[PDB]
Order: sequence, then structure tokens, then C-alpha cells
Amino acid sequence: KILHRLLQD
Amino acid sequence: HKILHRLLQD
Amino acid sequence: NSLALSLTADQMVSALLDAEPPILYSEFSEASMMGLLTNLADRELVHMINWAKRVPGFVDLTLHDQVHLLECAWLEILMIGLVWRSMEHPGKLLFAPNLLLDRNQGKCVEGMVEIFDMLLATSSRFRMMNLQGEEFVCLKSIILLNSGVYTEKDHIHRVLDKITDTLIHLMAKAGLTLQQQHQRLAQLLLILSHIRHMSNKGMEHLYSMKCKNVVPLSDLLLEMLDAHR
Amino acid sequence: LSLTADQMVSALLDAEPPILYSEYDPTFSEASMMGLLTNLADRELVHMINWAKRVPGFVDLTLHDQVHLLECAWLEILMIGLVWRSMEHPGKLLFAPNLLLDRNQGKCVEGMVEIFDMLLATSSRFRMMNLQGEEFVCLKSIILLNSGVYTFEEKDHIHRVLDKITDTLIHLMAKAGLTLQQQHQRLAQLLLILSHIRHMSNKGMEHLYSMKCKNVVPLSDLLLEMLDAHRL
Ligand SMILES: Oc1ccc(-c2cocc2-c2ccc(O)cc2Cl)c(Cl)c1
Ligand SMILES: Oc1ccc(-c2cocc2-c2ccc(O)cc2Cl)c(Cl)c1
Repeated sequence: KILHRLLQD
Repeated sequence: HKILHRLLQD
Repeated sequence: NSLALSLTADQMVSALLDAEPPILYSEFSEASMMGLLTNLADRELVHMINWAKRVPGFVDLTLHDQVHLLECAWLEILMIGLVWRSMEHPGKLLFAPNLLLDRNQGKCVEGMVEIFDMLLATSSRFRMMNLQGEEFVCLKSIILLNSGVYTEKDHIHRVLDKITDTLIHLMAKAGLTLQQQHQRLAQLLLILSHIRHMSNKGMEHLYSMKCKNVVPLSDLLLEMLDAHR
Repeated sequence: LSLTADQMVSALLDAEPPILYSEYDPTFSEASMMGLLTNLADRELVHMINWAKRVPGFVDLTLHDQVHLLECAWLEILMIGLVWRSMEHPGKLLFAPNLLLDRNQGKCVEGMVEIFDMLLATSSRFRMMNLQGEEFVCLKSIILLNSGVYTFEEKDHIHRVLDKITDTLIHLMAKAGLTLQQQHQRLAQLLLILSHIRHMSNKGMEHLYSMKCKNVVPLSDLLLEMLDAHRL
């Protein structure tokens, strides 16, 4: 999931 | 037409 | 030309209460269940149109405007009524006194099981927020006027403002502080956001059953349906 | 929760994302025109998720809850931002400072015209209601926490956060010289807009699923996975 990555970026 | 017209009048 | 604006908070409550539609009855495969719900929903629409007239300010509108508001918010009002009827039946939807269904019961019609969860989550939300019937019939009317007013409209927003005054008055009598009054007001109106989303998710399912032609749908429920396309 | 109304306002204002630009040069039909909208929405989507991190109480939630609330409300937030920007341009939607469109231009994409009129009506409502920035950033954050709070259990904390934002709005209206009745009426008028904006997102993302199957113009990978949240 792309969104999952950013939320922990 | 629309049946809604009839019911809003009766 | 006001009529509805001259009312007091008490006269507004009693008007909405006395106008409330009755709780109808009904007489499980996919077609079996979807047939009963279609039958029931068709009969509830007729009573709602009478309830619409007996709402302060609604009769003041033109015929085309009344048609507009009902065509956009008929499914919401059907749902918020369904939601409140099944408010004290946790995990169950009270479509009719002789027709109570559960989550797994709704899976007999795929696509419908998703709507069940949202319907249950809303009644649970109402049950947990301890929604009152006086507060309910206001939300019911707010949806009728608000859901489509964007799609002298100034008068409707005057009525919407006055209905809001009723809730504040309804909460003030209940002994809720000024802070808790506008906090509960926010919570109630934010359900209408969810309720709207349910209708759109529900309006989509009905169109599917129309194209599927598995369940013969009432042509009245058709003219209400294809008004969203 | 331990924030005053003023600190709440500043936090939401400080967290505000830039408006960003598109790649529009008048040199032009129904494709890329929807792709520039796709390219623009994709870039704004990224600022949104870094904006959400600066929203009070949001980072306290689990990662799964953050993924959830965004997947349901990513379009509502983009649209309320689009409306907010298009406020001072009656009959025109300001997607970008260099990208300004009206109804007849939205007709280039079939079915999109219906969404254009609703976006115009919402901005026409904001302008008629004289919406202010401080009120906007609250609604912007309210949508974030409410549009997926019952699509889910000790996260009732979200409601406490929501109630704190409602305290902020009332605090703002009380400073604008409004009476208690006026504060309540305005509060209702603002929150009833969210009912419309939600309806626009539900219809709007039904159009995105349409442009998906109609492979005329591919969309962003993040946008696809984001779209794969209401379709499931
Ligand atoms: O009185 C009714 C009957 C059905 C529903 C309902 C709730 O979700 C979906 C439906 C439904 C199902 C079939 C149909 O033809 C029409 C509807 Cl509305 C409700 Cl809310 C009230
Ligand atoms: O920054 C933007 C850009 C576009 C939109 C938008 C509004 O309605 C529909 C869209 C749209 C169009 C194409 C697309 O791929 C994605 C979207 Cl969201 C918005 Cl709201 C903001």
C-alpha cells in the first residue's frame, strides 16, 4: 500500500 | 408525468 | 409569506411529531427478501409524501421544489427511519414489526450486506448517543430540506435555521449545558453526513437490482430511482 | 485535548498545504484536461497526508485507523479545498492559480459537468455564507475524522477530538460578534454542508471508477489504490 508507506515516512 | 406529482396533490 | 417561522419551539416539535408516518407491516432467498423490502419501501414512500406536506414550510415551496427535495432525500429519510425503528434492537434491523433481520441474514443478497453494517452502525450510534424522538423528527426534517437545497431558496435556510433552534431548545430543556448543547448538535448533524453516504451506497445497490431485473421494482420506486442519473 | 481554541486554530492554519500549480498552457481537449486534474489531485494527495500528520489527535490514532479515515475522505478534503480556493471566482473552479475552469469546460469530460455544478454551488454557498479561513480548516479536519469513524474500538477518543473542534468553531463565531442563537445556526449551516460534500465525493468517486474502466486516461498509482477503498 502506497498510503501506508507515507503515513510512516 | 411523474407519480410524485400526483401524490403531492392528493 | 412565512407561516412556519412564526411557530415556537414547542409548536415546531408537536407539528413534526403529529405528522410522523405510521409503522407499516409486511407479509429467505435473494428474490424473496428483495421482494418484501421493495414492497415495504413502496408503501413507506406514499406515507412519507404525506408527512412531507405536514412539515412546516414545505407546503410553502412550489411543486417543482417539493419534487426536488423528495427525489434527492427519499432514501435517506427511509433509512434514518429504519435506523431509528431498530434503535433498541442491537445488531438487528427492524424493517417491520413482523420483519426483523440480522447482518448474516442480509448476505442472502450480496451488496446489501454492506448497507446492513452501515445501517446497524448508525442505529448503534443513535442508541449510544441516546437519540430522542423529538430530536429524531428534527433530523428527519433537516434531511428533507437540506439534502438537495444546493442541487427564494433563502426561505428553506430560514426554516432549517428554525429547526436548528428546536434542537437547541430540545437540549436546553434536557438540562444540557451551553457547551454540551452545541456539541450534541454537531454530533447529530454529522450523522447526516453518514446517512447521506448510506443513501448513495444504497441508491447504487438498487440500480444494480434494476439492471439485474431479478426483482420486479415498482415504477414509482423507478421514477424515484432514475432521478439520480 | 490539552489545546486552547487559539492553539487549535493556529495548528490547523500552520498545517495548511500549499495550493500548487498545474501544467496548463493554452495550446486542449477532454484528455490531459482530465489528466492535469489527475496529475494535480495526485500531488495534492501527497501534501494532504503530511497535512493530516499535523492535525491534532490524528497521530495518536493507529496506523490502520489513519489509512482508513483517509481512504474514505481523501476526495471530500480535495473537494472542500477546491471549493475554498474557488470561492472568490463565481461560476469558476480554481483547480490551480493557472488552471481556472467553468461549467461548459467541464462538459469536455462526459458526466463531469454534474460534479462541476455541485462544486460551484458549494462555493456559491460558502461565498454567500461568507466563510472564513479559521472556520474552513476546522471543517477540513472535521471531515478527516468523521467520514470514516463508523466504517470501522477504544477510538471513541476521536469524538472527543471532534468535540474539541466544535468548541473551536463556536469560539470563533463568538469572536465574530455573533449571538448564541447565531453561533448555533451558523454551526448547523456549516455542518450541513458536509452532507453535501459527502454526496459529491460519493458521486465524484463513482466518476473516477468510470474513468478507470474507460482506459482513455490512466490515473496515479496512489490514486488507484485510493479508489480501491470505496469499491471495496
Ligand atoms: O421500508 C424500507 C424498506 C427497505 C429499505 C432499505 C434499506 O436498505 C435498502 C432498502 C431497500 C431495499 C430494497 C428496495 O427496493 C428498497 C429499499 Cl429502500 C428501507 Cl430503508 C426501508
Ligand atoms: O486538485 C484537484 C484536482 C481535481 C479534483 C477533482 C474534482 O472533481 C473531480 C476531480 C478529479 C478529477 C480527476 C481525477 O483524477 C481526480 C479528481 Cl479528484 C479535485 Cl477535487 C482536486
